[PDB]
Amino acid sequence: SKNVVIYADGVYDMLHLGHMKQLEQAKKLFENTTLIVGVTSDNETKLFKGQVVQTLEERTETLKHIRWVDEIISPCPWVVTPEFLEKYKIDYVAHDEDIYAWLKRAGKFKATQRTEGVSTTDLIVRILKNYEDY
Amino acid sequence: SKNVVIYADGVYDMLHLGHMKQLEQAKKLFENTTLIVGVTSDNETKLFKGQVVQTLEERTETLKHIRWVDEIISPCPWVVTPEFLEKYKIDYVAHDEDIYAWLKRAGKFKATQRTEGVSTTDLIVRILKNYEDY
Ligand SMILES: NCc1ccc(N)nc1
Ligand SMILES: NCc1ccc(N)nc1
Repeated sequence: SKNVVIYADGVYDMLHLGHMKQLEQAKKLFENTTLIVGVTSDNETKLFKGQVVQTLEERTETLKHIRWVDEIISPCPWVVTPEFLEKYKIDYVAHDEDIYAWLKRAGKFKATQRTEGVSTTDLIVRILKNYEDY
Repeated sequence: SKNVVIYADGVYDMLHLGHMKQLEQAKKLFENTTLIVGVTSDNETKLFKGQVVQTLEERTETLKHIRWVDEIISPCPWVVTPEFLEKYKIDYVAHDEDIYAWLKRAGKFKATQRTEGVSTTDLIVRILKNYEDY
């Protein structure tokens, strides 16, 4: 019943049930937690991963309404470092290695799952069904 | 500092920042509240209002992750009645009259605002900008 600090980062563009379940899972890794959520910057996301619909301000403002989210770092650093974990006193990083090998060697890696098919892009397809024909 | 029970209902299809701000506003109408959120059924919504993308189960499961939501009635009745307020001991109904005249006569109506332009349908337009040309 000591409080465990969990860090989860991501883009969190067009937040959907998949993101929410993953956040829920991080929050509940232990009985008593503080879930810190990192939100990646627009430039770094675009340069290193892919396009983003929503600004950093929009993606962060949305996460503020999520029950599981206790603290937000926005923008977060694109790569997690041992110094960053010390600075914010982070006990574990939650993510669904090569990059993460050092986190697992330190015992600070907690896996979470993805929920496929519940995404924002998947919803528009359902709207189209009422039409897609000849 | 006595606890005030607030009821807000709606479709909550493809939940977005607009819905979240409105829920936040209901939750914070008084210092100490229980926010009950009613989620309208698929059939009644379709018959009386318009199309819906997500099932009742999907719309309800999403609201479960929202910080401001304390209790959910799913499905909720399509029309609020004085008997329903008694049954769930509801002090105020929060909504953004003809229909609601009786609620205001009873002192049980609290207005909230809408946030236009932050909707799910408005996000797809931004994606299209990268293309819309000749
Ligand atoms: N969603 C991918 C990703 C990339 C970098 C980072 N720091 N976090 C997440
Ligand atoms: N969103 C409109 C609406 C219709 C009926 C009801 N009970 N609540 C909301």
